Amino acid sequence: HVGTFENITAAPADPILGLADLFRADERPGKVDLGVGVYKDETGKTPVLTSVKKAEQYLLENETTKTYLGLDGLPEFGRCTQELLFGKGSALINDKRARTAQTPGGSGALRVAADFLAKNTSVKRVWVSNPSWPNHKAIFNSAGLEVREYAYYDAENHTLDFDALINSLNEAQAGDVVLFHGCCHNPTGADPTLEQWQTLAQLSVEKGWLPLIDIAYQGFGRGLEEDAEGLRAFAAMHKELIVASSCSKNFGLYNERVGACTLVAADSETVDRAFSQMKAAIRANYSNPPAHGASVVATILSNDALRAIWEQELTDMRQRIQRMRQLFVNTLQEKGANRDFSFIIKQNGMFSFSGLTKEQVLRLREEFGVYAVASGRVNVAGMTPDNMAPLCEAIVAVL
Amino acid sequence: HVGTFENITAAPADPILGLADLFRADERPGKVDLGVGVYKDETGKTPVLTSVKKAEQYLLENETTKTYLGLDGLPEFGRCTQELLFGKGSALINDKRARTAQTPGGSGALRVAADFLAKNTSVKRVWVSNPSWPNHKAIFNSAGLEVREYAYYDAENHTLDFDALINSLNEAQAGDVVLFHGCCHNPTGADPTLEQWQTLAQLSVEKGWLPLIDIAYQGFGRGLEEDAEGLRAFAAMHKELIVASSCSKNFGLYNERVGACTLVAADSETVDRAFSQMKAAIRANYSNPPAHGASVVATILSNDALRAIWEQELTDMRQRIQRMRQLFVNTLQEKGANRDFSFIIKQNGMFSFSGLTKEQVLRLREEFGVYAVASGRVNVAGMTPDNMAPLCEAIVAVL
Repeated sequence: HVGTFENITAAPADPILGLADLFRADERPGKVDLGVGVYKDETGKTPVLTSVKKAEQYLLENETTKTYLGLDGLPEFGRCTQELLFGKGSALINDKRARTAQTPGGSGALRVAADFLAKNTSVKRVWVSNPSWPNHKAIFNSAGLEVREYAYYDAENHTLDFDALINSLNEAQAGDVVLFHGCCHNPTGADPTLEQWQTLAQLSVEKGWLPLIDIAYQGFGRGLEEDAEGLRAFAAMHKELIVASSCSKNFGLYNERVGACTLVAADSETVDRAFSQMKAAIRANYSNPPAHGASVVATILSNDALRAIWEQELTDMRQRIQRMRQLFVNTLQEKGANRDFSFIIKQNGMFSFSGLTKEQVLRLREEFGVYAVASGRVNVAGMTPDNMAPLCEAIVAVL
Repeated sequence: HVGTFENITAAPADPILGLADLFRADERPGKVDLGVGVYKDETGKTPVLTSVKKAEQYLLENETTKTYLGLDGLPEFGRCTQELLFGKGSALINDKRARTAQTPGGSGALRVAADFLAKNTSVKRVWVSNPSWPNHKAIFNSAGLEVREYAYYDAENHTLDFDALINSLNEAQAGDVVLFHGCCHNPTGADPTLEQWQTLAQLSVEKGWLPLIDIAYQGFGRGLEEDAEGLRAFAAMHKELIVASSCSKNFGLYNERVGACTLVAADSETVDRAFSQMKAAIRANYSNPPAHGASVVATILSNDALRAIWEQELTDMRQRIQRMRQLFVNTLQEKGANRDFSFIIKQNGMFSFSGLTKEQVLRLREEFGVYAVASGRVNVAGMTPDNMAPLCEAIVAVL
């Protein structure tokens, strides 16, 4: 009997992982990694938030059991998530039109959403932005859903090409899913204005798309409430919505896998039937979600003083990111960049497309020890007042 | 446009949940819940282990980041898992034939296995015991794999009907997966002897089955090393294996979702190829596993003092269960049960089929506040010295 595994073809190697290895082995003292995928503070660390440490001590001191949570996780975490997303006092919440399952990260929410749709609806196609967040295609394809891309970013001119966006969406059919990033578009940082969100929401009602909002950076854009405006514009207009949310970045809980899939339907009965089937999708997967991270979030948000410490931490991160965005543009100019990079100050979150070609990216690594990903995506949280000048000199030298 | 969710049908009611509802609204003081799915101590609680609390204190003091780990999770947790399963000095480990991905529970492991097999192999069917763990079917079916049942338990006579077992497996084709519970068969508590494990392993090699060992109770049967005998008998004989393991029960870490999927192939290069595609299955699912629980486990297993504490805790749980099994049988006898329940003393782990009819189970609930599931499965960890007499009196009354 030949082995069942004997003829398996290896998955292609992950280029970013190979880059990370190369960086680790790089002995040049001037190296800088702009290709990283998480937040980093001014010292180049990704620390545990003090609010999180305090919450963890509280749990250490007060938790008396690890017995299984239900399929939908910690109820208080679901309530806190819904309040963050829709606002406390939302008619949506009051009308009991929303149900939330705590999931292993926003990624887990996306997969749960995909399995639920594939098994319980006629959805056959999910639309994502160009450029896309690479993991979306893998997740949706895995449930048998086709993924198509709509027009979004004008890379030559560094804008969200809104007219191209809405025209390209004419190809989306009633009952297709259309996925939008809630704020801090990953990887461009280019977000719809509120007026644009309202136009998209109206169009979605007219065409009959089911909107899916991926929101993993609430609070990194302009603020907690402002970053939810687009989601809330959709929520005001639609009978139905799916939200895949994450606390990986805004609570710095990446590896604890804390997020949620929220369903919204026309009425309480409908969301309840749908939610019963989403629970079935969970039962066939990882069964119930990991408690530690969600418990931390609930513990922070439920307590006035702790919540205050966390919101200041979040504000700190957002403002450091905005500072590096401004310092990057100003230093490029100072170093005599032969181009305008103002689009950087107009973009939200830690990621932007630098507009560098793959050849310039390669040159940046080999010659200058400045690491970005092949697409030219840079993480501005990889920048500091101390590494900014040489990094920008390098970029100018490559233009 | 009409809604995507409107025509969704409500999932069938979850009887277990409904029984838990009933139990909670039951205001009677003599209640006894034998239907629970977790360990309970002599006071009826499911405590956090002392070794776990100590480990969590240490992580609170020491952790400086929660940034993402790789798709396979924490390397040290993977190694500690492999040691537990295969033993120190395993030729298989020495030959670099195994790879382990940390997963959200044994459930996550089983789903990761299913997706990996469906996408990368010609496996069409997974064989499971009659009866088996309730969630197996949904998990494997979700990945597109047919689930078939093999003969296992003789309910009238309370035995593992081994001849029926091996004859029923003649129907399993080369390349099919055959799933065995590693120890403490859930829900019968009836396990193969070592000799029967060896016979099964030989048949498997001759027939060309791919064995999958589902092990969630290592340490609850006879002891850590003893409970691995069956898995190791398969390991000795096979070029290929899959193990889905769980720390939910032996570490009391249920809600932290800590388990693993381990692949074994003929050699290192082959398992590398296979494991790379397993990682791809993870990436399309929840992306990376939850750190807290696995970190706790690695912390405990890597420290001699802590490990000794945990082992004593595990021994205490195993022995409380064995003692309740013995007390149950002895108390039924002296309460004049019209039947022999001696089979209970021989069985491994917290579950057995009581052999009670659904009429008797209903009557136990309605008249006596004694709760079991419809199948008559009981969890002996729901029994205590203080509740044993009234419990056995009720059972006797319904016989």
